[PDB]
Amino acid sequence: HISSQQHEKAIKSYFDEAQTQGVIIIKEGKNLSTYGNALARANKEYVPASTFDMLNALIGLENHKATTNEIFKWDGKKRTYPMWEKDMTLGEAMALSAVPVYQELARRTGLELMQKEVKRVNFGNTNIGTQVDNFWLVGPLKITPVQEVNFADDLAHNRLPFKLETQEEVKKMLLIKEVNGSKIYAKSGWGMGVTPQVGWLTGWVEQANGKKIPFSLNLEMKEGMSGSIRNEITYKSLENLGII
Ligand SMILES: *C(=O)[C@H]([C@@H](C)O)[C@H]1C[C@@H](SCC/N=C/N)C(C(=O)O)=N1
Repeated sequence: HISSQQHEKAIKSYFDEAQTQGVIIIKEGKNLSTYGNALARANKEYVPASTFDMLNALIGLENHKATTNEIFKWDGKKRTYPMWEKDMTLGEAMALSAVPVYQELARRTGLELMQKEVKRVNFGNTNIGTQVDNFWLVGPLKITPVQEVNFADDLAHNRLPFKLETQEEVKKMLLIKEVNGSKIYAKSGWGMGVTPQVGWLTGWVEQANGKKIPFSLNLEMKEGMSGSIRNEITYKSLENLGII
């Protein structure tokens, strides 16, 4: 039916219409596909921002710094967003992208064990510097869209070097949507303290029949852009390609 020239044009147009520059990478089996209106972003490094929450949670659970039902208490200080002003589990923090919880979890892990775990997993440029609580927000940790989709593919298939149960626990935190028998698992990201600002949505689709299709959207966020544009472009793309 639909030519690949048309698929490429439809998906480029989604990014064009949002007046941003971005790419979305799809992986089917071993094969990577790059779509969007800025294909060269695919092998450029950007801060992972909140997408790091996935690995942060993996490391924390594996090293017994937390459990999946522990409540991280709000310390009562004003937060950037009122939705963060409450007690929550890692899983709720994952859905709300509650940075203060992931910061508390990074601190419990500590710089030393974090650096080793990040090197061990080979995540991005694997460099976390000297500040345990912000390396994924302002650098020096960086990662490419290709690396992110490969990380997602790894997690989707339990290939990261953590126990199966750790991986399963983190994955259950990432379920964001069901669409005609397809389950979408994803982590969003928005690096507000870098110039320019980077937007992420990294995840996979689990189809009815069990096949898992990893994706990673990467784009430039601009002042007065809605966060849900990351989702809308992703769903439109995955739908255009008949993945969902
Ligand atoms: C991670 O990338 C972010 C951190 C650097 O600030 C958080 C902040 C949110 S913005 C709106 C929050 N609403 C969530 N339900 C965000 C994001 O949308 O990814 N990531």
